Amino acid sequence: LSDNAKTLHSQMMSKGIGALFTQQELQKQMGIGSLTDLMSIVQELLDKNLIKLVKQNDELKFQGVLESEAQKKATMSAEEALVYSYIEASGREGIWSKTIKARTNLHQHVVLKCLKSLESQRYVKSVKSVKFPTRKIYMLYSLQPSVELDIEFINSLLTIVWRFISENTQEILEFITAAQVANVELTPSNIRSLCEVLVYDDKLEKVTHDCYRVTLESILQMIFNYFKMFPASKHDKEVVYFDEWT
Amino acid sequence: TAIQLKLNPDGTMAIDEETMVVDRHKNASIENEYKEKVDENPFANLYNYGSYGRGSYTDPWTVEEMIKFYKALSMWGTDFNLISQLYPYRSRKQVKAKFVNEEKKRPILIELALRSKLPPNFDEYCCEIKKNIGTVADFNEKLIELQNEHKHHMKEIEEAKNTAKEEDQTAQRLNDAN
Amino acid sequence: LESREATLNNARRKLRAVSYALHIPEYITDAAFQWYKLALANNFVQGRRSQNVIASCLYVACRKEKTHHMLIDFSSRLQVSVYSIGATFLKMVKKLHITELPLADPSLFIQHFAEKLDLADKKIKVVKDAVKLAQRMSKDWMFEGRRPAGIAGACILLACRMNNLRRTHTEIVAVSHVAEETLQQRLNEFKNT
DNA sequence: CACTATTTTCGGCTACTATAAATAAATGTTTTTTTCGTAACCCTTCGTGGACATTT
DNA sequence: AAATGTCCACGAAGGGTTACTGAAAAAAACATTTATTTATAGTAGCCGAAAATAGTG
Repeated sequence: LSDNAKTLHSQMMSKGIGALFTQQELQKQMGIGSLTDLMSIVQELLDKNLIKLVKQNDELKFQGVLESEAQKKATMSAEEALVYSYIEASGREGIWSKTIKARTNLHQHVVLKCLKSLESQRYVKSVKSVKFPTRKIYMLYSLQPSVELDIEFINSLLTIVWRFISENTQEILEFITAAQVANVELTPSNIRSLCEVLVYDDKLEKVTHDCYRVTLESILQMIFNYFKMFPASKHDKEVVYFDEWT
Repeated sequence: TAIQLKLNPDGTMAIDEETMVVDRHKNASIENEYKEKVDENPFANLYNYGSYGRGSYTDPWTVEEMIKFYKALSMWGTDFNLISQLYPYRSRKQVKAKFVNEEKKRPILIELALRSKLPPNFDEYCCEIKKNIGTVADFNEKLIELQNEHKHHMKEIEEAKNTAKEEDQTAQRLNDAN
Repeated sequence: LESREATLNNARRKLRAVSYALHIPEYITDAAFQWYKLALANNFVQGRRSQNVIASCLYVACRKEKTHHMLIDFSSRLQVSVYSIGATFLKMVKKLHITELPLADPSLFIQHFAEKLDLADKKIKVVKDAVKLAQRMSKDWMFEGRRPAGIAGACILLACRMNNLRRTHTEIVAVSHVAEETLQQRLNEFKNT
């Protein structure tokens, strides 16, 4: 009875967590008992809340988890364990507090009181998203925020690449790695997207599908001469405006 | 109250439709059933000014507890922190109300408690240890060693956390190059 | 503001909530709102409980009318102490410069006790004898720092004493909501003046 | 008639209830922004004939 | 050179259609509670003893 369960979860511990298990291999793995008694101890082990019911698509599938985090969730009462189960089932991308309220039928107070107790027990952290901001996304402490950075100081590096070319795309990477650049990740896919910005300002030019020249706007940096045209603007009536015809 | 399954001869290893979700009321229902059933007469729920308020009635003090009090007030100066546990289900507030009480009725024994600044009749050595026999352990450093265990368990957690931080950095770089 | 309109549309449901309950007629709810409205602007509603300020605001309007309603009939619905809601009443009146005010006249409370007490159909002689007892109680020296509902809860005991056997010290306490032994002290007091 | 006994009563014990000050910090509690019926008649469709180009 | 197929356009026919008798969160603001402590008086639970008279044999 219980000794065969000690042999059952050894097989669940035998393989590293991936390559998820199912019965048609597990019956060939363990066939000392007939299926009239194989199912009974697994349903007893569902009552010992160590085996879970994973879904591989359209068909029947199992997964056995670690015991060290099984007693972690058995500390909770069944409602706190109910919200905990969905919030690890997302795992890699997080869950929204409206979606975690819909799938459980728990109304607005009883879910907001549930996770507030769960956060003190160090079992949920709160991150804000960038693909949709102003939305509360929760995760575990696995720290998987798969969702460069949206806040400014983009152009603080684009002045560096434009001073670099003005003297006259793979070479562009290694100039950025030096010179105390506050960076964390460079790739040619990014630097092309970093280069298309100054294509639109006409501060550099695209030639031969990868080469880049200066458009000589350095001489404008220093009729098409839009500085050194200072207006009168004071006590003058006959001045030309761009609006005020619409 | 976990998920249950069954062995159908037609569909083997099938999952049942009803235990998929829980009612959350049937376990509340049986809790209610062995409760007292009272027929309300409108004169029972009478309320006055002494209703929905603080406080209770303290048990009037005994001469047995006087010799546990004045000796605690002769050795210590006036230390209500440890007298509160000496009287196991009495509280910090009414022993302070007893302190102001005994000033007015017996104004001379609080002087004798103040005047005596010396070892008394040395019978309190058992009463020294009568407090010290409950859960005998060296609290001066036994509080330290399990607190050391508390930060030792935390020192596991960042190691379990920060190695879980670096597994994110290797996978999210791998699909970038892919 | 829209948020300032929305904080009184909600606060209009509160005053109509208790006035439907205590049978406050509709010319007091509308009179009560301006007392809430001036206390709204002068930074009195911030911090304190919403449901704790509106009953204290309503009692100002019920005192000015000189009506039979006490203060503890507000608090017993709210299941707090009398002294909790009474303390935020004192910080309303002296802060917001309410100088003129009616006194808690105990002769008002005799006429309203009888109707839900369900006494005999000769309900005038229990009243005509009682206010003449209260006028006798008025010149005599017992109620000056005592309770308006207290001394008016033992007169109608003694006025109905000589005619009925309604005195059992429990059906009158279920009306007056003042303790059983604090009116026997009143009956011991006036006997010996 | 003797005392038992709930009733009647004294009685004191207790415990805040306001009223003014020091912080100081913790706590909750509630607003103001910041954001997520007949009859024309246009309309729509099925359709039929004209000419152009390749091919016999 | 002619004959057939194909591309195109226009009227023919019915089709339907229109005025007729809010909540959520965040920074903001702020009273409350906690800690005294010092007098007074009533409200009240509360026992509690204890006076006392109602009452049992």
